[PDB]
Amino acid sequence: NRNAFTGVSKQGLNRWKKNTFGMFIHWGLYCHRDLAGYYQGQYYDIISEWLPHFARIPMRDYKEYASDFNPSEFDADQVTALAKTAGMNYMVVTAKHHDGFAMYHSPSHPFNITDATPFKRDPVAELSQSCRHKDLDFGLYYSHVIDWENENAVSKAPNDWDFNPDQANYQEYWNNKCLPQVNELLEQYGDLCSLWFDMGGFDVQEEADHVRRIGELMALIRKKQPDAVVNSRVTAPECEYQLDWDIKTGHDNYMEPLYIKPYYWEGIATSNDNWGYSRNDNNTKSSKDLINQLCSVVSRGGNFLLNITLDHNGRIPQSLVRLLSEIGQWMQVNQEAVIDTEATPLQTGFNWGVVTHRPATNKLYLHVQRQPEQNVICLHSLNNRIKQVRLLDNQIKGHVSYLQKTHTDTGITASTLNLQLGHNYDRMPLVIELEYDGELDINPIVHQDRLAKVRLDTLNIAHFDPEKLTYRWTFQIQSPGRFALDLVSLETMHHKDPQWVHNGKTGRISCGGQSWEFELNLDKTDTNDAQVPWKNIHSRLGELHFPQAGEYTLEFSELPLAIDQSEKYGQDYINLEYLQLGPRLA
Repeated sequence: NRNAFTGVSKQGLNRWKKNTFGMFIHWGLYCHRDLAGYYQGQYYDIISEWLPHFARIPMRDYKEYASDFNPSEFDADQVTALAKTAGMNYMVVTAKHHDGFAMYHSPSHPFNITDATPFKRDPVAELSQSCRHKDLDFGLYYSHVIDWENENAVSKAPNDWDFNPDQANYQEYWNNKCLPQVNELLEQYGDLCSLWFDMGGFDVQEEADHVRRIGELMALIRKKQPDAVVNSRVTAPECEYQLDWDIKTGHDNYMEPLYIKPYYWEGIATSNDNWGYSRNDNNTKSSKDLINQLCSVVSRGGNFLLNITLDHNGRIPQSLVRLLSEIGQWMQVNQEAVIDTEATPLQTGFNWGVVTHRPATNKLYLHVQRQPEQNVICLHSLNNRIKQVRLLDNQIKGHVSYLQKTHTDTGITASTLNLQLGHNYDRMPLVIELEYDGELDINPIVHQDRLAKVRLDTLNIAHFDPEKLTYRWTFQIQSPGRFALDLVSLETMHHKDPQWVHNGKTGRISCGGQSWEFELNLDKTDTNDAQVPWKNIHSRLGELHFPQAGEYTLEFSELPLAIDQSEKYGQDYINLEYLQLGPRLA
């Protein structure tokens, strides 16, 4: 029902689609030399942004930190150059977070970095100016619902240490601080690619009041920044159908199921365990992991935002300069396989990586994230002739050979790529560009591969009914026998303590006239190339007998599987990566 609202301009949405990959910046007073996850010399296990709320810092005391906040080495050109180095095409910056501190010159409010600190500079102005000079699209985040500085801004996370939530008049916060500050953002910094919001569901006012205010907010944004993309976290999921917005937001860090969503969305990741600068955080993610997550999101049809920060001196931490420089060196070679590409059209995933699509030039990009088993990639859904394959990176030593065989009995084309190379997937993934002849022609088949394996995943599923808890795949066996059946499911729970929560759960398999109950056990752990740090857990369910070649149907039942949407914390649904049939000693 997006067509029922004004919406972003066509040219604004097309700019966002082409851009693909962006930077997020969380930076504020919470990055102070004496804060950044510490308070009064004590470490708190909390993201920096939430330390004022977790440690209940009286605002009279919190505001005193502004008096010696001077990030004197801040350099907007250094920040935008690092975004461009990384191969990012847009940046979104926190103008005001939950702490209520404006990281820009706010005429309406004195609690702002230009007026209240010895910095005496507007970093949002400097970044917007640098972005204009370097043709990088520039957007802003504003914490519209949560504000711990304003005595009226009551929410589900109230400042109940300085103020009494019962005495709040939310409309006064809204008229006196929220709307004047949003107007400043819409007027002071030129054309905005994005206006970004979160915690829309933390509004404790009546639904009708929320809907009226968000409607008015959105109308103001379309009027003053008609080309700006807005995310649905501006509200709660149950009010999305009532309100204007352009795109959704995926989980923080946790990878969406392999499923093409019927809406536009960004995935979003941290570069470490925190958002804004956290003094003790030495858990910097690898370039390899974040490239794999970028490619995995674009294979699903999403945009992707990677968050960075700056320390209290206004320096980008060296580990994040190194990280984005390493991503950049990869993007310089491989960006055409990621930026402005479409989601996989193959109607199946693969254990070895993911696929993106450039239909205008008849290209499929195979993102090889781990060594394919025996150096072979098997396709059965591609009907087109392959004109050629090439490594995008001409410094990789070796060659990709391929065969295509059209089986005259089934009409199925078996395409087999043979990787003759010696690449270290631990350092970075590699891209094979496959050019196909004619308009892309795919048949949604699930087929046993060269190594006698069948992958059943969230993309190639035939039928699912979350009410009846039934999940069905139909697939072709070319090599009969007795094969092991494994469920590969994900860890969940918080990124600093990932856990697999499904021990002892019972369900059923039915296939090829065989039917039995299994009990899930943690049989094996493995890295999941698209997730950090959540791992794959393998549970051996049992054995299926395929006495001859032909078509079989397998039904998983009596246990819920997350197919088209997943939860990070709730434990009723099992987050499916895939079910595998294969050689019982592989």
